[PDB]
Amino acid sequence: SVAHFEAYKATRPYIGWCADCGLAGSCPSPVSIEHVWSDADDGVLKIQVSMQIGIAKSNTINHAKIRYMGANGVQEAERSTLSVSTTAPCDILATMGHFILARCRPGSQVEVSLSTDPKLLCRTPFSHKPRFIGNEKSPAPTGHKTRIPCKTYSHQTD
Amino acid sequence: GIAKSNTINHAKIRYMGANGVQEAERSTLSVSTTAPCDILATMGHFILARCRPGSQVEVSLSTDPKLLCRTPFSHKPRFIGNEKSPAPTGHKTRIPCKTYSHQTD
Amino acid sequence: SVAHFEAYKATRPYIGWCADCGLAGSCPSPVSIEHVWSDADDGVLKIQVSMQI
Amino acid sequence: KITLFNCDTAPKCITYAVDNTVWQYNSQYVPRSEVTEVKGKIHVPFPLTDSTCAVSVAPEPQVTYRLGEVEFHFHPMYPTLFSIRSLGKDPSHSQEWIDTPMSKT
Amino acid sequence: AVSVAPEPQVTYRLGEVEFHFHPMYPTLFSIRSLGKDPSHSQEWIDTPMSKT
Amino acid sequence: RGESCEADAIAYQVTASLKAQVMISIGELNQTVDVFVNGDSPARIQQSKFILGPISSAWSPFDKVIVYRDEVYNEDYAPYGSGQAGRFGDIQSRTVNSTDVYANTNLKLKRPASGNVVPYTQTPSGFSYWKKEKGVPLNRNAPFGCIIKVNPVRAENCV
Repeated sequence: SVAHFEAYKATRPYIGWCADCGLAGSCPSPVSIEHVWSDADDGVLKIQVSMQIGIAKSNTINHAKIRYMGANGVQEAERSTLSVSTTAPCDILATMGHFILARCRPGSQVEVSLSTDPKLLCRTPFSHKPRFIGNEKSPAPTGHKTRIPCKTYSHQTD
Repeated sequence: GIAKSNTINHAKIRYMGANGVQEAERSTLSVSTTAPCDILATMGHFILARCRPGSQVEVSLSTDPKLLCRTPFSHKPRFIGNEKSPAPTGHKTRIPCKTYSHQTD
Repeated sequence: SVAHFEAYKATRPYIGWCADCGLAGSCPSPVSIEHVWSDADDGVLKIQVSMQI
Repeated sequence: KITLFNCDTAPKCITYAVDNTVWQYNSQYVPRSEVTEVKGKIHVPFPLTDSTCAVSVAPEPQVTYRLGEVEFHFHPMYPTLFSIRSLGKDPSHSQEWIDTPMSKT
Repeated sequence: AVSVAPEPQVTYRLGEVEFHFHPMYPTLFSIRSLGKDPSHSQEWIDTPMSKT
Repeated sequence: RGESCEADAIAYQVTASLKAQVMISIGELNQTVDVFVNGDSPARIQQSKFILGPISSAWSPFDKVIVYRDEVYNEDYAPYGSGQAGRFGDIQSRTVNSTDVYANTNLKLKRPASGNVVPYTQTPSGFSYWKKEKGVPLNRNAPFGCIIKVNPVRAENCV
């Protein structure tokens, strides 16, 4: 809108259909993938999800809180767990509202999960194939020799 | 998934060994082919989990054993249909497949 | 030995460069992998880091 | 609680729980079956933008020289992309990975 | 419940049909006949190619 | 349109016009000067007249070229007639900040008939796939010289 904080108060979490509910059955889940956008060259996946993380129920922006809405309505949980996984953990670069930035590995599918108080998970197919730094498709630099230009998605809210 | 008090708690695991029959927590149970698993269902000596491919299967706990048993067991890609890459969220056509159901027998 | 403890205290950790920092350009990282050497046929890695655990 | 008389099962009362003052984003498949007149706009953050990342890759090939001749020893650490080109000569292009040394003259 | 990939792009030429396979997840494709002398071949699609 | 569109890639038909960056040494000062070498083009430097006569028989690397931000590539295409996902440059856009796009991209929805919530068969975007495969470089194209610089769009040092 005109102020990022104000936007996230306005846009409360919602439910979505997810067929994975611990991989045990198909149910409405509080988490679902809306769209994953990638075109970064440092392998960064920009994930949009039903849930709102980093945002409190009180209508304020709090790093401690997470505000989720599913079949138990809009509830709080504390951030002690959030996990992003292709099939194995990713490193979560940053989290603010529906947006999550993570740096991930190859996979056929992409899953976002918690094990705090929401306790379920959603997995949808999204192809992640190499596009990583410089000419090599091998992430993890050894030192610094030459600085090369790259594109990524920043951790600052607009 | 069974408590020794004949009451069913997902939280619990029951073992009896060298300190007799004690309880252990199932939030410290880990299964690793080479990566983690989601536990589908628990009943008796049987544990259902959906895991991803591996050459070996390791079962571990550290609530009181802090040990492991691993057996060579080959599990290799076997995913549903003549396409590869399951996609459960969606639909297009339903295909026969075989599974272990969740019902209590 | 009895001075293994003393030896380690004296050879304190340091903050030094890791070229990976979340991948945004090299920086001083409190944990820096100096070198990781594997020679084991069982998969075991003998890892050396700046910190002392 | 209301009672409605002259009734029979089924498309006669179709009951679904709803919410008020929430919005959604576009999605390939979630419920968004309700349609209303209250809407909003929301900023899109996290822009694609340039940066520079620090990287090191392996030593560039050693050169050896002879009478009208250049020889190159390729020398990697881990697989490194190499190109063989020319622009002082007639156009050519190749790409190959050198994982293990080889000499090209 | 699973998605299975949609029918590929079709082009028509005189008496003959060509299909332009897209680059999508590995999906088994079968090329057969059952009006003409039987022949059956199998291949994985994870590449872009045109087949006549 | 994504967010790659603020960056690569722009298709040009080029025919370059020629500028020289000649160095004049009169044995008393040493100085270099940009001057266009096509036309009859007078300048006087140190109060010595120079008239630069036309330059002909001059190599052109560019023809049909597409300039990516990764590396220039010499590639042929046909504009405003690419679509679907079997090709690289599926979307065709008229300007940098366009509102009209020629694409033939096909994604197939169907009616819900299950207890889930829509059946979809989805062919996704060919561009991300084709991105690895690339063309072949404009940079290596030249019999003698030419280092092609992306940002201003030029070729330096073609002898």
